[PDB]
Amino acid sequence: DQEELSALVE
Amino acid sequence: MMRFMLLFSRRGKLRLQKWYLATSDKERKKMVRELMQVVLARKPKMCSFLEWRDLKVVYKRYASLYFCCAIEGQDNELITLELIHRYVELLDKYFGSVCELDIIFNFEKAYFILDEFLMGGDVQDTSKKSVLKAIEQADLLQEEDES
Amino acid sequence: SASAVYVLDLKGKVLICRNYRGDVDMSEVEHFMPILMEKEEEGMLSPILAHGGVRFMWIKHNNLYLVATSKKNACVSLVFSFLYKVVQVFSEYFKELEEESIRDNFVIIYELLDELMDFGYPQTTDSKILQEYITQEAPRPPATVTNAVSWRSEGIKYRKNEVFLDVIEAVNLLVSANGNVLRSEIVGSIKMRVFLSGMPELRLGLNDKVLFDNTGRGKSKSVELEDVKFHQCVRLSRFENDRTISFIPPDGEFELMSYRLNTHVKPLIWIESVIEKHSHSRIEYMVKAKSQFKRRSTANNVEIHIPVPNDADSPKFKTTVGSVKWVPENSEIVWSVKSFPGGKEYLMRAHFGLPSVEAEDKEGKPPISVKFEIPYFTTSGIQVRYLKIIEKSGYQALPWVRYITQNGDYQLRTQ
Amino acid sequence: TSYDYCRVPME
Amino acid sequence: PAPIRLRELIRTIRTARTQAEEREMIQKECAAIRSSFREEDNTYRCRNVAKLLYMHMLGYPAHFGQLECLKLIASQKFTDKRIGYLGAMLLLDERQDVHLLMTNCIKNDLNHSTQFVQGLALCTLGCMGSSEMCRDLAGEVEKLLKTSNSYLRKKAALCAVHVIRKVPELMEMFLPATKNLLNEKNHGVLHTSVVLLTEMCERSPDMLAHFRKLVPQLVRILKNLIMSGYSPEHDVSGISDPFLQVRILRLLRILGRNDDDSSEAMNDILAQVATNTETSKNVGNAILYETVLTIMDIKSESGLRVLAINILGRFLLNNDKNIRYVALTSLLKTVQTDHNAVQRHRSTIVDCLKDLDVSIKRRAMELSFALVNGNNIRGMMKELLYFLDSCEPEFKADCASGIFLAAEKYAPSKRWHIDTIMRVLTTAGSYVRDDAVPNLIQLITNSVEMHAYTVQRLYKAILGDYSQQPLVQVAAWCIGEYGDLLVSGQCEEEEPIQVTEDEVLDILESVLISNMSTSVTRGYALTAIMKLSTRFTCTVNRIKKVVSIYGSSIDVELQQRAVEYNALFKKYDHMRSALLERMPVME
Amino acid sequence: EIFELKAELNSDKKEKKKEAVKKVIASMTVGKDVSALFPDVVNCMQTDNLELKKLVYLYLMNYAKSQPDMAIMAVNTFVKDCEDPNPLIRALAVRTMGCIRVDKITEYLCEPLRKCLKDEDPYVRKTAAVCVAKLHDINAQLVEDQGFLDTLKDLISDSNPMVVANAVAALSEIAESHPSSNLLDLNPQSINKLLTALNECTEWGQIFILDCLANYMPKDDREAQSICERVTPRLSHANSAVVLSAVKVLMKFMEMLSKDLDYYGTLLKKLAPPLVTLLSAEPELQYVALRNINLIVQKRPEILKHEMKVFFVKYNDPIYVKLEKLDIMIRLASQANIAQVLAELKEYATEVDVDFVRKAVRAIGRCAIKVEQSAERCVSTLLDLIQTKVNYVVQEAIVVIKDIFRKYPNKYESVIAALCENLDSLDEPEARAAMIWIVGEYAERIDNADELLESFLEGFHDKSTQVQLQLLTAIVKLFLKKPTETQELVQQVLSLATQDSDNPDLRDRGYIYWRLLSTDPVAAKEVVLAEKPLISEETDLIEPTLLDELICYIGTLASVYHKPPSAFVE
Repeated sequence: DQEELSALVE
Repeated sequence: MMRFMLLFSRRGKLRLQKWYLATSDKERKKMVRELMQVVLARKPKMCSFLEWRDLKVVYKRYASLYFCCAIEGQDNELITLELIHRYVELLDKYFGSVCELDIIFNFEKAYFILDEFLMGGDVQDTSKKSVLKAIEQADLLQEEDES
Repeated sequence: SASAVYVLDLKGKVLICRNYRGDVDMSEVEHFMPILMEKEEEGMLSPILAHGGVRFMWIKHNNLYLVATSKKNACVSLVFSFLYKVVQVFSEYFKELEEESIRDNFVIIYELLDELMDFGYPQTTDSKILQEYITQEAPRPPATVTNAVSWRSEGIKYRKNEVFLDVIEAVNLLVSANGNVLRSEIVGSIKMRVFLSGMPELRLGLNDKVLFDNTGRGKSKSVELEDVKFHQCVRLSRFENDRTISFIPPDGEFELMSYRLNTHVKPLIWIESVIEKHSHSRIEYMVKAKSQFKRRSTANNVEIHIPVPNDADSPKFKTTVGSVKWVPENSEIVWSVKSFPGGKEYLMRAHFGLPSVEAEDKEGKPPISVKFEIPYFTTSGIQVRYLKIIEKSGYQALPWVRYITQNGDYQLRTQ
Repeated sequence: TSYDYCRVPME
Repeated sequence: PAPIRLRELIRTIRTARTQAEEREMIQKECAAIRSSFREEDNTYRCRNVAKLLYMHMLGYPAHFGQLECLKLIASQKFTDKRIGYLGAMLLLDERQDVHLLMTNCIKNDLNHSTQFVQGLALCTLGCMGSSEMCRDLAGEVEKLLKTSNSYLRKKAALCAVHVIRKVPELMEMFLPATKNLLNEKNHGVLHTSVVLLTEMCERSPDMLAHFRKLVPQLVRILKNLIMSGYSPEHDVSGISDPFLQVRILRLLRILGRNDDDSSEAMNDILAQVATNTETSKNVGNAILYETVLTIMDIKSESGLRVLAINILGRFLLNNDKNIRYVALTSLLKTVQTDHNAVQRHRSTIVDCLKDLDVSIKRRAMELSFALVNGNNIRGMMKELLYFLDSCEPEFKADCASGIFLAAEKYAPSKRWHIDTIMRVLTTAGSYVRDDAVPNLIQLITNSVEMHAYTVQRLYKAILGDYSQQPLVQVAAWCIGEYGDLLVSGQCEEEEPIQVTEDEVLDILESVLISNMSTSVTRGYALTAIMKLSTRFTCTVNRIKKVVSIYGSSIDVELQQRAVEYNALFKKYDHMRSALLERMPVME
Repeated sequence: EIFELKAELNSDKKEKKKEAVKKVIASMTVGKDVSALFPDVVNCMQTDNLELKKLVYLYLMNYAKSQPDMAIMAVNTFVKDCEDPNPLIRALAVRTMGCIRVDKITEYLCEPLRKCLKDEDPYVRKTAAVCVAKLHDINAQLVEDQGFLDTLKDLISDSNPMVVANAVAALSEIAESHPSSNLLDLNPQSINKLLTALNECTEWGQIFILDCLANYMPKDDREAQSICERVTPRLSHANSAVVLSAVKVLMKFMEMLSKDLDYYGTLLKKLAPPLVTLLSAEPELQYVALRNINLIVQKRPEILKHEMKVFFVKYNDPIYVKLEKLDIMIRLASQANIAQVLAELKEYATEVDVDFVRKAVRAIGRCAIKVEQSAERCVSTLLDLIQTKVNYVVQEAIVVIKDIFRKYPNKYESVIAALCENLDSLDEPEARAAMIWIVGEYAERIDNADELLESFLEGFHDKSTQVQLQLLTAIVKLFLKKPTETQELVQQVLSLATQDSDNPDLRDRGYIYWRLLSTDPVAAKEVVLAEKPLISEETDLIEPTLLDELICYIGTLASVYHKPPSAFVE
């Protein structure tokens, strides 16, 4: 999925 | 004391499991599927704490990855939330802009950091700097064996 | 019966769909995969799933699901038969029937869906006739669709008329753990390739025992067919009366008939594996394989599948003939013998290493299965005695034939 | 489809 | 050559399209791995074990790799030790009893020249250390506890905690090292040592007596933390080392459970923090959570306890579901003490039963039951019972349970008690435990004056529906015992209903035949009818027929019983009056 | 961008608008909501191009109900298409409109439907035939009003077998709504015509008219024979559904045949081979077939009496197939094959699918009930299973053995020792209770019964209720048999069952046992050890009327669930 790359924190 | 800590994806895939007590592999699996069922079934704005199986369960979802600690009744939920957050901060600094995929491909490193942050069920170092430096030096020592 | 038909992907989402009756919310299909997975864990897997008063009849082909919803006491036999028929049709329209095919042919698939079934009733399902007005490369409907001969259109012309018959027999076999045959049967298939002009009348002549006995040929060699199934083209009523296989064959390739009969012979290929297991250390397979048919005949491309432990390691093989390879992906070894002449007995030995600490879950114990193929051979002794071709123009048309015996469910239980 | 075909009588 | 690296495996497995294809990939790679393991390849053991751990997380078997981890632990390379210990923590178990090798390797690695190795052995021991391993390593732990190096000192402390947890007797052996470590300036060493002390006190009272001396010290340390400046370390959104603070406050709560002096000093600081901490973020609220817990659990100045209860009030009305949960939890902890301090919020608490959050709702329910007295019982019940009726499934069992419990403890009358009981058995029914049935019968059987009334409404209950099983159990049993009182249209508690005998037989036979009736309730009903043989006079022949035909079922119990009973009827028609009369009454 | 999509949707170029709607329904395909483009794609309906037209028709069929008011823009063109000189597009239009569930479009569909119903071409004719049922599902009143059903009934008499078949299907569906009221059955004379169409139409059509025939019932033996002789050949069709419908009408009509004439027997002989061949089909069809076969062997046991072997389960069979197969095997177990069946079950118990193994052992039990001698053999088999030391098998085996002892009380051999040797490491309360009961009932032979039972009092109150009761009865039977080192034991157990017990039922039974010790020992000897009457098991046979009703539903969901349609369809 896309969100597998999304930052945990940001 | 934290009985165990799990990291699992939104879609119920295990990313990390630290057991701070002795349990049979089979039972560990039963616990994991059960708890994961329960937590994932919850609607997004539910309470970050729940009562499961004579224990207290704290969970926070960062992006797509769920962090889930199992704490004893005499322990503080909000502080465990804080320790989880600390853990993701450690991860964030180590990998740099950490995402689930990093945990997926570096689960061993995640275990490493987790073991340099927790032990036996309790925190061993309440500094981010201390822990991160420890892991850093350990990685240097490890890289020595190769070269 | 079917209210809607869906083609789904492996995760259960709709690749393509067709709403036929409007009896069921299409959105109901969203419950298909979750229910399926639910029931599978319970060990309640079933070709028919329910979400209230909604039933899903489903089959699985490659990476696709074909699902039919119904809110009524649906005719399930018809639905499954239909689903498989859709699979066949699609398979003949597109080479490989897979997700990519669906996506990339959605148009003609919509057409085919609208033509195959109306309001839940199957309509025209013959791909070779369907291809006359549902084309990949304004037409009007072929009369064939509405003709008593609905599988062959008029106008077919070949400059060289000829017919091919493939008589293919599959031997099913099931041998007990001790080694005594529990079951054995011959399943036959007659596949034809018909290249004839016009609308010919064909008649098959077999050594059908019932036919011979009714024509005073009981002394001659026959075959007693326990059951026979015929292609649509065959005139069933005539067979019922006097065992006559009469038909106007469709154009090209088709399966004319299937038959089933018992066997009175020793199994064509006999496997005997004995196992010595030294727990926590090693396991050894000593296996002999003997071909029990005429030395004049020869079996090709024979593979002998033998299950081995899932935690086994460091394999060592020795054979008198042929090679062995470990296939861990299927937790088995495969002994391959390329050419296996009759009356021969070959040998094989395998040595595996086993973990010192035992497995957590017992894994299960599949039987030994074998695949083989013997050309110019029939265990049945069936013979296509004649193939009569009747054309108004009486052109010369010579038929051909060949006999192949191969494995069906050919498996030997293990202990 | 590699094996040989024998002819069959139109008897 | 050459065994693929971990990441490559991971990628490959993620390329799988079915669980089947994945399984095949696992089996293939694992085949390679095992065969490599046989060759005793010291080069690629590490990566293979790592790959095996990843595959073990996915649920695939990894037993064959277990004692390979040992080979990595007993290695001399650091990498091998790292992975080996990790895999030792993941794969090994107290089922293997490979205690000797683990123990010896840990011994060797604890006295290692490099601190990180010692860290591996320490973390491993502290995490999964067997009781026996703890026995044999305790000395080494103690010696390691007296190092100067912080990095190993903290782990030494927590490993000491672990060994204490696995063996209780050995805690005293750590006493000499536990003295004056508070003078430390390292927050890690501090925290860990506080954990060790907390465990210690929590184990033995004499240890409490001993360590409650350094209370003013840790009070000063805590006070320093609170009055500390911004340190770019230990600080989280404006608070320094809240883990340490919380640990200290927990230690304080245990150091002064029933003491007043300690309670006084800590009264001063608890006041300070309860007033001074910032509750804008989660951190502050956590500190205040544990603070409140401390203040309320210990014996102290009511002037502060008021303030604590106030804090909990402000929490309970907060919008953050988590906070409200915290409040309800806290209150739940301090109800067995300072009961009235909680009794101030009963309105709000019960109001939380309407909350949509399941956690909130549940805690609210638990607290609600924990608030029932002999006074509010008349009212609270109406609420709880209401809550039972409009309940979502997951709560019903617990709710019925607690209702029964409270009604057992604080029932104004027997009429009321029985009323609520019947109410629960009718509105909840299936959700009540079968094991609750006996405790109910006992209560209706120790209430003689009711009896016939209870029976009346019981029969009246089951004629409606005999689906809810415990209901028909209780019922059919009471019909059995008090059949005469049922039939005798006389009830000195409410207007009796017109009853008969054949209709009773109809309902009991209906219970016997019905698919909904379990085997045990069939038993109940059968024995009941048998009692009706003595308790009734008109139509005994019909029930003789009943027992006769029911003497042949596949049910072992039913057949045994019905056969015995048939023997009685056939031969000893006079003995039933002797043996089929009311049973003795228990507690 | 929707706006450019609209632009190309109205752009004067043919290709651009064609590709526009292609992208539109392609967007629709992947799950999008392309509803907002309703008016734009409709303007592409009036086309010379059949591909575009079909696509637009699909669009409408998908979105019209969601946009009922705008849908009227499709009406004109629609009716026009029902008069197009190409029959293909004509029927296309007809079958399309019958799917749009908007009242207006139905109104406008009425007349062109009427035309197409008597259209010259058979394709459009049968298409209309089905469209009639399509309409009837929307508004039965409307159909009655326009007198379409009469024209349908007349289309049954059509010259073209496809039109015939489709009309048969349609009308048959209509008659479901009008059960016996205004019955739409025809005479034998018509049955002949249907029987001809049967030989003259598609496989699916064959199914249709077989399903139609099935609702009829022959008036005598002569007619029944007459039509059975014309359906019987259908059992050789490759299509399994055809075969199964044939089976249906045959199983239903064979009743009216005189059982003293040979034809009945011939029919039974002729009905077995197709039923076996069904088990060689794809798994789903195997399942369906299996269910219906269960019904049949229950109704006509003579057909598949000796066809046991085909019902053995193969390793690679899906679990459902395995389960059904077990059932059939039990139902076909006779003295002639029990050794082989027991061999099979013994093998099945080796599997790892737990529920399958359980069902298999239980099946051993059922076999032991069905046949007589089997029992001994059965027990032997069971014993062997117990020696596999696999607990979940052991417990089951104990329970079924208990059942066998209960039904056939001649099993007093050395067997009763062997199981006692199993350490009694059993956990399942059912197994414990079974073992307890066994000890008690046969305590005469078990000298150490005295001891064994005693070992189960340790933790009496934590043990299950059933176990408590059975232990009570067991000890009572033991002591009552031999008042030796037993009186103190039974004293203990009675004290536990009455004085220490809070379980009302146990309290009752125990108290009666004490009231029976105290009053009379001989009375108890004649009471608790009374010769029990034989145990009467509830049959697994479905009620004959419900069975006969279920036979009429062969090949339908009813034949899978074994329930009437009224029981599961909403």
